[PDB]
Amino acid sequence: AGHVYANAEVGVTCFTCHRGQAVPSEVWYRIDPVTENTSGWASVQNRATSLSQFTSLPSDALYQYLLNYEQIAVHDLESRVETLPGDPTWQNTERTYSLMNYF
Amino acid sequence: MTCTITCWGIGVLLGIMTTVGLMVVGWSFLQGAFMGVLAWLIVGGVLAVAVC
Amino acid sequence: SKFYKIWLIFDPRRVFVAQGVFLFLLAAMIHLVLLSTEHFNWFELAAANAA
Amino acid sequence: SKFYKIWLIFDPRRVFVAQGVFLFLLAAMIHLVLLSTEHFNWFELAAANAA
Amino acid sequence: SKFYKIWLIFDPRRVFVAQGVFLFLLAAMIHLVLLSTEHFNWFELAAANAA
Amino acid sequence: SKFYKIWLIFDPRRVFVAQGVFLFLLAAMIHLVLLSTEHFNWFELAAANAA
Amino acid sequence: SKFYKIWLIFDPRRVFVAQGVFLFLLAAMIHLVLLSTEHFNWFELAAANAA
Amino acid sequence: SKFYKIWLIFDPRRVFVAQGVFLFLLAAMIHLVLLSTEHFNWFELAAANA
Amino acid sequence: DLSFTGLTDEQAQELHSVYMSGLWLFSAVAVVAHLATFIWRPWF
Amino acid sequence: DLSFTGLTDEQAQELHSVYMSGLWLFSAVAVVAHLATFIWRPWF
Amino acid sequence: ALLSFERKYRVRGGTLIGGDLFDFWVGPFYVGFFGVTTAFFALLGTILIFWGASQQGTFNPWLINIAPPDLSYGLGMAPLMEGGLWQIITICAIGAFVSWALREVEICRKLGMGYHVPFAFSVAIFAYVTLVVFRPLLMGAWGHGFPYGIWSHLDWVSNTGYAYLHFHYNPAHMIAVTFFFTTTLALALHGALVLSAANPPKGEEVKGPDNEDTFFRDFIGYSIGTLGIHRVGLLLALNAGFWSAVCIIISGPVWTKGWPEWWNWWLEMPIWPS
Amino acid sequence: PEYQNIFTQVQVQGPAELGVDNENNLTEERTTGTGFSQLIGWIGNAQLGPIYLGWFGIISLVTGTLWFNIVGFNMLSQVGYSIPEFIRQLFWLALEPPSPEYGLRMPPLDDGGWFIIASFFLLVSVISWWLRSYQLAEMHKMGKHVAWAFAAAIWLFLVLGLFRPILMGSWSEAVPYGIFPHLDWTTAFSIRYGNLYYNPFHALSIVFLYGSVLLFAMHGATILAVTRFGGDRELEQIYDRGTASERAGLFWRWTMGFNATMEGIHRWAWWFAVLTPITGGIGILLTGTVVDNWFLWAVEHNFAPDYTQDYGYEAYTTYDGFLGR
Amino acid sequence: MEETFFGNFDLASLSLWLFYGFFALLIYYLQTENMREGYPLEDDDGNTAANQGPFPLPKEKTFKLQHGRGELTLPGEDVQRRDNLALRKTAHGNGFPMEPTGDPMLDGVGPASWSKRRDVPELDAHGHPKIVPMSAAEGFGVSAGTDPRGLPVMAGDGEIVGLVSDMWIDEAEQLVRYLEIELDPEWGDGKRLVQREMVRIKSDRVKVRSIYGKHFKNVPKTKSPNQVTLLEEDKIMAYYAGGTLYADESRLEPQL
Ligand code: BCL
Ligand code: BCL
Ligand code: BCL
Ligand SMILES: CC[C@H]1c2cc3[nH]c4c(c3C)C(=O)[C@H](C(=O)OC)c4c3nc(cc4[nH]c(cc(n2)[C@@H]1C)c(C(C)=O)c4C)[C@@H](C)[C@@H]3CCC(=O)OC/C=C(\C)CCC[C@H](C)CCC[C@H](C)CCCC(C)C
Ligand SMILES: CC[C@H]1c2cc3[nH]c4c(c3C)C(=O)[C@H](C(=O)OC)c4c3nc(cc4[nH]c(cc(n2)[C@@H]1C)c(C(C)=O)c4C)[C@@H](C)[C@@H]3CCC(=O)OC/C=C(\C)CCC[C@H](C)CCC[C@H](C)CCCC(C)C
Ligand code: HEC
Ligand code: HEC
Ligand code: HEC
Ligand SMILES: COC(C)(C)C(=O)/C=C/C(C)=C/C=C/C(C)=C/C=C/C(C)=C/C=C/C=C(C)/C=C/C=C(/C)CC/C=C(/C)CCC=C(C)C
Ligand SMILES: COC(C)(C)C(=O)/C=C/C(C)=C/C=C/C(C)=C/C=C/C(C)=C/C=C/C=C(C)/C=C/C=C(\C)CC/C=C(/C)CCC=C(C)C
Ligand SMILES: COC(C)(C)C(=O)/C=C/C(C)=C/C=C/C(C)=C/C=C/C(C)=C/C=C/C=C(C)/C=C/C=C(\C)CC/C=C(/C)CCC=C(C)C
Ligand SMILES: COC(C)(C)C(=O)/C=C/C(C)=C/C=C/C(C)=C/C=C/C(C)=C/C=C\C=C(C)\C=C\C=C(\C)CC/C=C(/C)CCC=C(C)C
Ligand SMILES: [Fe+3]
Repeated sequence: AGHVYANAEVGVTCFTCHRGQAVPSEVWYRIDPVTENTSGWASVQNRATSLSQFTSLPSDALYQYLLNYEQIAVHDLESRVETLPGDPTWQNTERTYSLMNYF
Repeated sequence: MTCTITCWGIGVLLGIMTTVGLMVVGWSFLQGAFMGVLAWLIVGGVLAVAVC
Repeated sequence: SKFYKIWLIFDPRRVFVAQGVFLFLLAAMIHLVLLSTEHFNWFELAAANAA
Repeated sequence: SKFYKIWLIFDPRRVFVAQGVFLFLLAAMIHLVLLSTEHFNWFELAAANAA
Repeated sequence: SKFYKIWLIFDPRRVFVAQGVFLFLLAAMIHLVLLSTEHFNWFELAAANAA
Repeated sequence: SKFYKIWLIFDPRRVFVAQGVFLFLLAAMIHLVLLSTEHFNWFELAAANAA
Repeated sequence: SKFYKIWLIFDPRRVFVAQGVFLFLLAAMIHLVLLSTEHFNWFELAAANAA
Repeated sequence: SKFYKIWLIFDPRRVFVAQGVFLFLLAAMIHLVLLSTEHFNWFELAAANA
Repeated sequence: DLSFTGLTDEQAQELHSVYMSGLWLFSAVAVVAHLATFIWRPWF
Repeated sequence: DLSFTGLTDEQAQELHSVYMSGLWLFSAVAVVAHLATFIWRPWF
Repeated sequence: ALLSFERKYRVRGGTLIGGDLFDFWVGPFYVGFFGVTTAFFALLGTILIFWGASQQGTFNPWLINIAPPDLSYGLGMAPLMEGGLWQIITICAIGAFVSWALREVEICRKLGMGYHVPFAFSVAIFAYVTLVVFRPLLMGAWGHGFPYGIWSHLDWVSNTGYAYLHFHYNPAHMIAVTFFFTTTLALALHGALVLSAANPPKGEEVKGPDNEDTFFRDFIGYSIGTLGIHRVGLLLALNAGFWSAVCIIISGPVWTKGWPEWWNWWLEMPIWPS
Repeated sequence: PEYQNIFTQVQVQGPAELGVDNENNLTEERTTGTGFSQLIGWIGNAQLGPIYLGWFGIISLVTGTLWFNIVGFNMLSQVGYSIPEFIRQLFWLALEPPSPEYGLRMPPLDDGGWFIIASFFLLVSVISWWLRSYQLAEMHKMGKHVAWAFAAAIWLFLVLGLFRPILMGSWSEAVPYGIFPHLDWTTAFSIRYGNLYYNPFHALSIVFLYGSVLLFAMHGATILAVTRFGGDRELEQIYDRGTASERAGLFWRWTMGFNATMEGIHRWAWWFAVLTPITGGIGILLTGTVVDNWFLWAVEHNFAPDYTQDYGYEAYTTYDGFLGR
Repeated sequence: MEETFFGNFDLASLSLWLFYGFFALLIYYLQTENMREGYPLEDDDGNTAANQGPFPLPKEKTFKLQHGRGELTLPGEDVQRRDNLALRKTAHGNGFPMEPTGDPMLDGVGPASWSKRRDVPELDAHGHPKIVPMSAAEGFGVSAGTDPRGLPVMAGDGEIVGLVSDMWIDEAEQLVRYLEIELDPEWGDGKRLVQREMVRIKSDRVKVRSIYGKHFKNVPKTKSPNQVTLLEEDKIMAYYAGGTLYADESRLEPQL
């Protein structure tokens, strides 16, 4: 109720998603290997696909963040930090930036 | 000159025709304009070179 | 008193054109300042008075 | 005093232009400073006293 | 003393213009600094005493 | 001493401009440093004394 | 010993200008470094001492 | 030794200014590095003894 | 006999008389204008 | 004997006396202005 | 003071308006009718900035911020301390920039030279005009102009750029940025030829226009010439100013969606197979 | 109106100019094949003269093509050798740098291995071109200002792709080889490390980038304004100052209080352009290695503006009011 | 490193202050390099001014001019200074314009003022004169645009002063520099040069707007019909540009 009743009493009904269709529109699948010859960060990042929002940003942003509980925050919380391995890089920022053109 | 510029004028005139012609049969303005710009450079350039 | 000597150092035709421009821009600026306000906008007051 | 000697070093038609800009700049700036204050804004005071 | 010899070093015309600009910018700066404070802002004090 | 020979090295009319700018910039910078500190800020002190 | 020969290599005018600028900037840097430290800041030390 | 011949190659004017700049920047850089370390910061160390 | 602008001593003495007459007249109107404003809304 | 501005020794001496007279008059008004301000709102 | 050759050029006339009333020099500067207006407007705008800084509470040049009014006020006038001071400075800024360009016309008219410099400055003014009045007029509020702060006006650029979700995909930004990086490249290369030819290795004769002309022929296979580089150099800079005006006047008045979505025309062309 | 010297009103074409020569024997490596284009001659020189090909030029061109092919042919393979899809997605495809998990080690070919090999050839090609510029200036007995200016550009080129990844200890910090992807990297780089607007060197580099376009518009228009006095012959005006250099100097002296010479303008021009990547190179080097968050650095150093107004749209309007209902 | 030297002064802060010191030295170097010509300042009367600026003059640098023309040390006495200028001061002080004492276009003052350059032709790399008529040039011809040879020349007031007889080109850069004008007997006597930047070429005529019909007879002439010296170039070009303000009183007086 903290989201669907945020400002007023709007709520969600069966018509909110379907809008008169058997299958709701704007449903997404996992197109993870958008690229053939590449693997890793390069296999999700260099194509204009349906989930990339007309950009060359990662297409797995919805899969990793809205289904797999991956960490979205990438900034450093103080003026100077020690860059220990495993910290978010510009690749993680770019995947977050892909998810957020979708928001 | 007086002929290269004239031939360039025919190219830009054709590009305007190409833009509206493709919009009539569907497409879109930007999609039509791109082929109109492309037709301007090719046909207009060829005319200025093929005949002077 | 004896200010007529101002024309001994300033060209009469050049000053007149300059102060003609200054007077109009000053006049237009003050008129526009009044129009910006709500109390002294005679255009909006007419609508307010006419119901 | 003998301040009249200032014209032995400054040309009258280059100083009068200097203070002409300076004097109007002061008149414009101080008027605009008062208009920004909430107490000396005579334009909005008329609206306030109109109730 | 012999402080008058500065005019053999500095041209009187350029010094007078230099301090004329400097003194006004001095006067403008200090007047603005007082207006930035709360205790010495005479525009806000006049409004305060009006109550 | 024999420090007077500095003017045989430095041109007098260019050093005086240099120190005139330097001395004022020094004075303003030191005056501004005091204002940053709350102990020596005489503007904020006067407000406190008035209470 | 025989260091006076450095002036046969360096132009005294060039060195003095550089040395004068270097000496002040060095003095300002060291004074500012002391201000950053909490133990040698004489401005903040007087405030604590006054209390 | 016989190192005096280096001045036949290097201009004393150009070397002296370069050496003077290099010597100060090196000394300032070392004085700064010590200030960054906790053991050799004499300003913070003086506070501790107080 | 310093004269950077070429004006004689009598020339500038008579010029300064007119300038000061304008200065006092300009200051006189400002004093009256300031006096009226102070009665309207005093700032002290 | 030395003058970069072309002024003679007497020309600068006469000029300085007038300049200093203006400096004292400008400072005198500033002292009165400051004295009135101290009575209005002292800053010490 | 003058220069070694300045005296023979300081002749009377050439003014656009005011004649010899203002036709004189103050130091090195030339004062005209538009030099009087420039002095008035620039000084008035400068003082008002520091008056607003005094009421803002800070005089720090990094932190000084005079901001436009809210979008609610529309195109009308706002209270001076609630965004009206910004509008007055904008009028002063426009008046000072136009007067500066018109003053340059008088100077170049007195010297009997072309009017290329004032015309080039007008493109810079046009870029400023299209940012502060032209674009706000189309978008319907004076609050769409950037604030007058050293670091505040970067925050306006950051938010305006991200208001379209990716501002690098703007087709006019793509063209305009290409002109800066090339103009700087042209400036670096042109300034290198004259310096290299006029300052050869010690003990060598200086080089003429032929030597620098054949250098780029040897280097990139084509040389534009001594006249061509300035002629094309002005065009690159003027196009840079013009296209930068285009990229911001179409962001919001012509395009409201994200800029990556613009390229959907190319992706979904009928020619491309599905 | 008066003829503005923007387009030549008449062109004269004679025998092709093969260029000057000295004892260095420049002519034996020249192509000696010239062509004249009248279209480009309306604004500049109309001769597409011979190009000097040596060994630094040949090595750079061959290695540069290898980088072009390796990046390009990987992109073609990425869309399954579909030419219509290769053209359609041309601006979106790239050769992504290695994944961060591999550090500075050599990654697999499909996961950035070809990126390192391609980057190796690009580095060779760029450095070889710099040597050609340095060698040509030496053979022409001219100053090395072209090489020094180009070395300034390479400094940012090296920092952006070679020096900084080594300092961070990861090849993943390099720039992807794509049209749109290196714009995505540019935006993501600023977001990851705070706000790159608040980098003092990024701010400083913008000062010199704006100044470069500023000064070349000022210099380009001034020379065109004095080209009626033979102002386009800048070199002869340095050796024998004519009326063109005097009026150009006096125009700016009367406008902004000071001017330059015909030679000194190109020292200003050289230094603003050279300082554009030199300052940016330092800013990128400090980003990630030292700071890791630029806005927080700005807040710490007290040059980040503070705002007092509210943030939500509910504090300025309503949803119904915006929709006009 | 993420450790600060003192307070909040890290490596990034240190590099910023190093650039500030470098930039201050760079500005000092750049400005002094621009003072190689035109200094000392002097005043309106010709005497050296009491003020010379915060930047001292730079050290002497030498240019090794080619074609055996000697050396040139820029900081020093200027050989381009003109003498016996036909001007008079309009004020007893400084900062006021000068008024010509005769014909400004003939005397060469203001917009019509030239500079005392060397009285020798500019040379190309080989050493031959740079600017020559196309009659002497071999293999040169008009490849684009309108050929102006033979077209009548129309002055600024519409008068026809003659027809273009020849046209001088820069064979080193293959660029047109001047057009020769065969003055009519009613307007002039011989041939005159006009630079390409003050002429607009039409289909049937070439138009020069800076010079009226009566001003063409006084255009400076060249000593020889095969080459033009640097001084002659500077005198010819200055005359035409001086007509943009001195052709008639309407140009000199304010337009508004
Ligand atoms: C806050 C309460 C009052 C207020 C309080 C005051 C007070 C108090 C004062 C003023 C003053 C003035 N106020 Mg006010 N003022 C208010 C609101 C206004 C309004 C308005 C629409 O609301 C206006 C128009 C003005 C306007 C003015 C001017 C009359 C005057 C300032 C002169 C100056 O700056 O330029 C002058 C500068 C010049 C150089 C301009 C000259 C330009 C012309 C064209 C030059 C021509 C010269 C030419 C050669 C001919 C020469 C001939 C001579 C005879 C030789 N005030 C509010 C309502 N105002 C000040 C004043 O000056 O009083 C005299 C004054 O003391
Ligand atoms: C905070 C309490 C008081 C306050 C406290 C003080 C105090 C204390 C002082 C001032 C002073 C001044 N105040 Mg205050 N002041 C306040 C509010 C104001 C207000 C206002 C609207 O509220 C105004 C207009 C002023 C204005 C002024 C000026 C009268 C003066 C500063 C002169 C200067 O800076 O530049 C100087 C300008 C120049 C040097 C250039 C002048 C330019 C002219 C045009 C040049 C012409 C030269 C030409 C050749 C003709 C020469 C002829 C000569 C006769 C030879 N104050 C508040 C109300 N103010 C200071 C002062 O100067 O006192 C004398 C002073 O000591
Ligand atoms: C969201 C985006 C971020 C941003 C992120 C960055 C990043 C990231 C960088 C910059 C940097 C730059 N930014 Mg920034 N920047 C932003 C906002 C701005 C704004 C603005 C109005 O908002 C502006 C004007 C700028 C301007 C600039 C320039 C000052 C600077 C680039 C230097 C340069 O010239 O590169 C020119 C240099 C190169 C192009 C390399 C040259 C390569 C070699 C020499 C050539 C090889 C050629 C190659 C082989 C191909 C040849 C093929 C031929 C066909 C044969 N930024 C925002 C905050 N900015 C750069 C910087 O920091 O500098 C300190 C940088 O790395
Ligand atoms: C073709 C486009 C390029 C260009 C060209 C250009 N600019 C020019 C010229 C030319 C050809 C000139 O001839 C003219 C000149 O004479 O320069 C020395 C000029 C000029 N462009 C300048 C600056 C400038 N140019 C810039 C860029 C560019 N101008 C483009 C790259 C920039 C940018 C984008 O950063 C700046 C800041 C000046 C050096 C000069 C104009 C001087 C001038 O207008 O003087 C009159 C005004 C004053 C002395 C002060 C006015 C103060 C205002 C009244 C108040 C403040 C208003 C302002 C909005 C403040 C905002 C502050 C915050 C944003 C921090
Ligand atoms: C920093 C200030 C400016 C600057 C300066 C600068 N750049 C410079 C210089 C300078 C001073 C040079 O001297 C140098 C130069 O040569 O200029 C002409 C250069 C240069 N910087 C360049 C561009 C450039 N400048 C840039 C930016 C800038 N550098 C700023 C605008 C940028 C950007 C925006 O990052 C770029 C991309 C180059 C044009 C040039 C030197 C690059 C070069 O030639 O590298 C060698 C590489 C090759 C010869 C080949 C490259 C790849 C080819 C595309 C392959 C061939 C393909 C072909 C179709 C064959 C296909 C075969 C198959 C079908 C089999
Ligand atoms: C089942 C549909 C549903 C989904 C899925 C959903 N929302 Fe909502 N959201 C709603 C409803 C219903 C409201 C209306 C609440 C109101 O404003 O009173 C709302 C309101 C909002 C608001 C408040 C807008 C306002 O005007 O304050 C935001 C922002 C928001 N959603 C964002 C998101 C984002 C981001 C996501 C994806 C993570 C998301 N929502 C997923 C149903 C949903
Ligand atoms: C927020 C959206 C959401 C809401 C609420 C919603 N559904 Fe669904 N529903 C889905 C999704 C997602 C699918 C799976 C996609 C599909 O099958 O096309 C689905 C699938 C279904 C299908 C099967 C579709 C198929 O292909 O046959 C049915 C039946 C169904 N929903 C019934 C309902 C009914 C009845 C309601 C009203 C209570 C409802 N749903 C409300 C999201 C929702
Ligand atoms: C409806 C508001 C909404 C919109 C639209 C939005 N953001 Fe966010 N953003 C969020 C939320 C919620 C989070 C928090 C996720 C987390 O912290 O787990 C977030 C987090 C982020 C992060 C991570 C910051 C940190 O905590 O490290 C970045 C990067 C980001 N947003 C950038 C953007 C960009 C760029 C856009 C413009 C395309 C954008 N956002 C649009 C809601 C939004
Ligand atoms: C930011 O801070 C805040 C607090 C906001 C602020 O405001 C700060 C305020 C500050 C700093 C005030 C600074 C103001 C100062 C210092 C006041 C200068 C003002 C002066 C000095 C007044 C001159 C008056 C001159 C006239 C008006 C002459 C009239 C001339 C007439 C016309 C005669 C000429 C006529 C002739 C005929 C000549 C004879 C000719 C021959 C004989 C030929
Ligand atoms: C970074 O943080 C840490 C690490 C903590 C740090 O702080 C590092 C500190 C570091 C590195 C200290 C570096 C300091 C150094 C190196 C000290 C140099 C200082 C020197 C050398 C002193 C010269 C003084 C010379 C004078 C004062 C002359 C005055 C001359 C007078 C005015 C006479 C005029 C001269 C004449 C000739 C007269 C003319 C005569 C004739 C013409 C006859
Ligand atoms: C940031 O910090 C905070 C704490 C905020 C701050 O405020 C810091 C304040 C700081 C640092 C104070 C800086 C102020 C200083 C140093 C004060 C200099 C002020 C001076 C020196 C006063 C000159 C007065 C000269 C006049 C006014 C002469 C009048 C001239 C008359 C008119 C004579 C001319 C007349 C003639 C007839 C011509 C001469 C004769 C002949 C030609 C014959
Ligand atoms: C039809 O023809 C065929 C051929 C088929 C084809 O496909 C056509 C080809 C096509 C279309 C490809 C189009 C190419 C495109 C779009 C590429 C754009 C390129 C862009 C935007 C460049 C980004 C910036 C790169 C930086 C900033 C590098 C910096 C890194 C440098 C290099 C430093 C060195 C790096 C190292 C790692 C060193 C490694 C060394 C050792 C390990 C020793
Ligand atoms: Fe140039």
